[PDB]
Amino acid sequence: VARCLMAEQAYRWETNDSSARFIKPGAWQGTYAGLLAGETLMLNLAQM
Amino acid sequence: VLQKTGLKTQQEQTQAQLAFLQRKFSNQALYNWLRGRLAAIYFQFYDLV
Amino acid sequence: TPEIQNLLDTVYNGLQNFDKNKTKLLAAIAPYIAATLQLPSENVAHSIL
Amino acid sequence: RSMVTQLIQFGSTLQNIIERQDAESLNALLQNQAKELILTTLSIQDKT
Repeated sequence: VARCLMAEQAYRWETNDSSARFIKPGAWQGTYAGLLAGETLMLNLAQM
Repeated sequence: VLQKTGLKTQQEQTQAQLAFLQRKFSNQALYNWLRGRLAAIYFQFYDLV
Repeated sequence: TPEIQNLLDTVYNGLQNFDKNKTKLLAAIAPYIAATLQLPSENVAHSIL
Repeated sequence: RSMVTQLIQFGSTLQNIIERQDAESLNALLQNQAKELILTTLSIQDKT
């Protein structure tokens, strides 16, 4: 998650939009032992 | 009489197995949640591809 | 209830990043409804909505 | 992207481990119930 936020800052500095965010919380679900985070992060990297 | 109390022991054992299959971690609700979440992510990723 | 609240949280994170004029709202919410109401099909979740 | 696919490998391994331990616990439960049942059938044979 830290490295994906690094990439999001790189996107926010390449093109000029500070308000535009892509990484949303809720990818980790502790009540189900955190299964399926890779899907959410891969989808969100695809959106970026 | 011993046959009857043996059958009641079998019934209580069946109740124990059913409570185990409900209260264990990977139960049916887990797979329902996974299939829903994975289906939504899969459809959106299909559109991007 | 915390279970219906879990439904709310899952649909909230799920249908986050939505636009109305991109696609139908019902088809977007249909997988989470099909999973949380444990429905087998997606046209059934369309039907009940 | 390399980090995310590493994470999704961990997710697959964790899914397999969870299903495997649930199968093992179910097996041990079946064995203990068989032990109780064989005690009852021994008492019935004595009465015979």
